[PDB]
Amino acid sequence: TDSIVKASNWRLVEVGRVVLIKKGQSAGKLAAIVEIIDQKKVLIDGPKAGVPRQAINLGQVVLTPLTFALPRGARTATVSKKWAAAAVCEKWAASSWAKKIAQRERRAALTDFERFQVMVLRKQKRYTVKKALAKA
Amino acid sequence: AESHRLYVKGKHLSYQRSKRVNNPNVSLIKIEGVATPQDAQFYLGKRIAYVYRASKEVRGSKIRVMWGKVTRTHGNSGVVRATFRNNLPAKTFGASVRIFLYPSNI
Amino acid sequence: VLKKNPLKNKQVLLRLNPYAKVFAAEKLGSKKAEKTGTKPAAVFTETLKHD
Amino acid sequence: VEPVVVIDGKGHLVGRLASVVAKQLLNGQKIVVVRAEELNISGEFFRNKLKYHDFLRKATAFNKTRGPFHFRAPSRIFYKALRGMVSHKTARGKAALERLKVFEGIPPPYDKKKRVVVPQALRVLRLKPGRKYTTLGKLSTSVGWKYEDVVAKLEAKRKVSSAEYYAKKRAFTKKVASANATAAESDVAKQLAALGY
Amino acid sequence: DNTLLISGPFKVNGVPLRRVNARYVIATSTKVSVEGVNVEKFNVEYFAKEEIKAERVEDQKVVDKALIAEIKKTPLLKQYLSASFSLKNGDKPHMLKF
Amino acid sequence: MAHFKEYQVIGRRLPTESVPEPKLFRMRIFASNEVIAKSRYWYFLQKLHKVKKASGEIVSINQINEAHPTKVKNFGVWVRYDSRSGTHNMYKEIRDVSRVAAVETLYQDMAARHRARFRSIHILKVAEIEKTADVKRQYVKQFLTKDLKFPLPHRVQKSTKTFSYKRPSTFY
RNA sequence: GGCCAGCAUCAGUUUUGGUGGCAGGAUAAAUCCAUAGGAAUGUAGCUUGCCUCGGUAAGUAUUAUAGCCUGUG
RNA sequence: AGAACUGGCGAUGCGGGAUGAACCGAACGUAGAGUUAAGGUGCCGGAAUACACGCUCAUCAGACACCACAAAAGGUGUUAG
RNA sequence: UUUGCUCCACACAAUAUAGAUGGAUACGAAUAAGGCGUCCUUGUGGCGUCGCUGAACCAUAGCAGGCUAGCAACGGUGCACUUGGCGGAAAGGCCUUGGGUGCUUGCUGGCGAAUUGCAAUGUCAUUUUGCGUGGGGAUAAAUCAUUUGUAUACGACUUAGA
Repeated sequence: TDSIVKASNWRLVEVGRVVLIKKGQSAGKLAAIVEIIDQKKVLIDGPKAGVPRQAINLGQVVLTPLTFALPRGARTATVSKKWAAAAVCEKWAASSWAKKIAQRERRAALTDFERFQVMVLRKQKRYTVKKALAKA
Repeated sequence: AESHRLYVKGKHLSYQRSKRVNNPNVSLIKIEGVATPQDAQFYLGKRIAYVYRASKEVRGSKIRVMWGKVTRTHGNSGVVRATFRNNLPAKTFGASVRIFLYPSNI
Repeated sequence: VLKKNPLKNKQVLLRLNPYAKVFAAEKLGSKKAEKTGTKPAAVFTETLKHD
Repeated sequence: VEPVVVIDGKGHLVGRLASVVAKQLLNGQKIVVVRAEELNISGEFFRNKLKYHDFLRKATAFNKTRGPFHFRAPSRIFYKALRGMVSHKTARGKAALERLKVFEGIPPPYDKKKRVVVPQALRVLRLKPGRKYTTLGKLSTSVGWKYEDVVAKLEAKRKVSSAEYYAKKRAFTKKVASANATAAESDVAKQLAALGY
Repeated sequence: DNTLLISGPFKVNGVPLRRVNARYVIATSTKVSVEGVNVEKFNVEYFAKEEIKAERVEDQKVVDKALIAEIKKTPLLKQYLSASFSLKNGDKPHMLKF
Repeated sequence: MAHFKEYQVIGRRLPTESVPEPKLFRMRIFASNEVIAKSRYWYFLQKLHKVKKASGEIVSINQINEAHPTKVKNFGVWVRYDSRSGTHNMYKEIRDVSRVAAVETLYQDMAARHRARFRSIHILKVAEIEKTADVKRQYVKQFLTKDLKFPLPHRVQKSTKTFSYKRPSTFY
């Protein structure tokens, strides 16, 4: 007989856990937790993204589901080496989170001419969808 | 097309006022979509027009227009200060108002 | 009949203080200093980082 | 942004939602509040029952019929909190109150329309996990509201009808996504993806 | 006279050679090479009040041919120039790139 | 009183004819600016030596920066405070990244848990804890465990709109 | 030639941004690089004892198939 | 009730303390613009349902000087020492 | 009480406004958890995927949007009808059948715009009432007075009388 209990997976605050800065000067760059100061402050390092090593509050960052093996208290040179070895910036770009993020600056960078072209293209696509939907 | 709007909709909140004293010469306008004073900096100097309906036929139309302009920001939530050629009747607290894109700086 | 403030009106800034034109020539406010670099003694560094 | 905004009162705080609505009403936005019987109040049930009893005993001595009226319905209890947040004795404050409609449950046509919530007023987003809260429907019944079972019977019937509507909508949405997925791999699909669409 | 000389072209959207103020104009990012046009003939005294005068009609036809030749180079520009600009629901001009 | 900085201040006890070249006392002062740092320096010499601002001068004031501003340490701090009844001595340990930041949170913690204002707190000593298991407070011991992972089983993310079209989810 | 406005170039007062060149501190401190020493919330290895051919468990071992700290430059 | 020094009210509006002759700010020709004082920025109400560290759950919580009251003594309530 | 009363299509007028100017776009429930897809022994199931805001989605090109020529599709959409069903909490709305007709920017064209002269909301709502054309329908009561006393200071109340 089964003894099923739901797991309810959570993003743990841990050494090696990759963060995403949402408030501050970075505002969208990737960093990794190096050492845990207390329940609300952590030490992060974003050397590939350009984030200086600093003590940040947990309310200014959002944890990502990416995790890589990083020693506790590893310096900037050590963090940057394990970051490229695990290819953190490649796994992040393949996630739907970054593809949803990268989509929204692309729409914000649309010119007035490009906004007209999107209108035309969506009208051609809507013709094919309506034809396919009305025959099934 | 379906929409011919070249303006942004605003709302007349109240006059510039203290707790118990108001100044009708300056009106507070809330522009939709704006929530920061930095975004409100774009709308500085833009022309404001209040469209209302009258009863007596004036010039072949029952619509009279009161013009104004955005002078400065107000607060931290994107509210802007406005001074019109003639002060708003103070019965339009919450009435829709039109902010145009000219004079444009883009 | 009207006071024109210097530091924003250059014509008044040239009426008073005729050296202001010379001040803009060598620019007189971004002058690079001579590169020193003699180092403080050990007793200053030990005192600064003392417990 | 909308002609009429319909707010679902379930899971909200009576005070933090009223202050949000009172500001929207003064700005000229029509507000309709549904399901006022599922509003939440911070503090245990015995706290709020004692507070209402303190309010209940406040009445004019020489004529009880002209004193403070202690309304028992959940819609009017939320209205009383909202009424004191608006200068209702002026012409401007009276016009703001005619832009507001509060109901128990979800009434007709506002049942066929979209309902929204106020993020800064949800009980789950403001209260610490462990704090005790009271339901407005249960509190109203304990002070003299006699329509809790009628609303609960009508609400249960409404959810059955709305579940059948969602099954048709969910099945139609899956058919739409199949045609939109077939719309991919084409020239117009790849050009749209280059422009962020 | 601190104003701008503009053209639709008249064949595309019906805006002839006209004079407008620079403060009532939003400049976009789309660029068309104007280095094939004889604009130097037109001046402030050209637009003198003194129906539509006949001579200015052929000046409109001699200028638009030098633009529609390059309009056809970039795709969908001719249809773009014949469509009116408007603000939709949710559009925020303080972040709209023009 | 603000975002602190660490200063070193040297007084001199201005020379008389009888006694030239005095002893040049030195202290480390936590303050926001140099004006308060010099004021706090004279306040403590008036509690230790027969000297005041009129009888002495400030030889030098230098700002002390952290040697390793980006390495998490454990700080053992001794304080003496004035309460509503009397004077008491405390020892507390704060896990932070610098001496200045650890002092800043202590003033917040002292005011929160004991209602002690800045004027009623004396910083006796801020010392580093070199070794593990020399930390005596349990709320610092928790973060020194091996392979420490902790979740946040609630997510109140802030919103910017008065109305949202979906119910929020606190998954994390 | 009134009255009411628009734009441009100015003056006075002021508000809000972008950006450049320099001067100071321990001639920032760090990071970084080099070197020496050291420790465990002890890495690989070794060894021991349980075990669904391997995963753990405590001893050894100061950089190795992880790293860190301190001093100096 | 009776003195000492000074500042005020009386003779004084204005902004603030919901409200008040004395308190805080600041004293007043008629206007415009800009900046602040004291006090405030959930709504009434103009202004951040700002940020940061903690403390508190009260079957009569608490919420701001003058100010419109509370004590001795107690609590394996909880926090820090 | 001098062809009055009411309803629908429309025409001319006035009156009125707390404020239309792309679209109020419908599961429920949990939050120390769920949505969706799929499989399965249909479960408090397995697996996959998603969130981190609506910054979305649908709609949106033409004289405020003309005149016409085709191509490719058998769709999209508006309107007047029509078929059937559901909805009583304030239903007064929703879904759907059949054809008719108009438009289509899904694609390729041909003409028309100007002089409103450098900006002046540039009129585009529905609200009631009035008044005339003409397409249907309907053919009463109450009060005073008189009377009654289950009522009553007076009004009121309760009754009666072709």
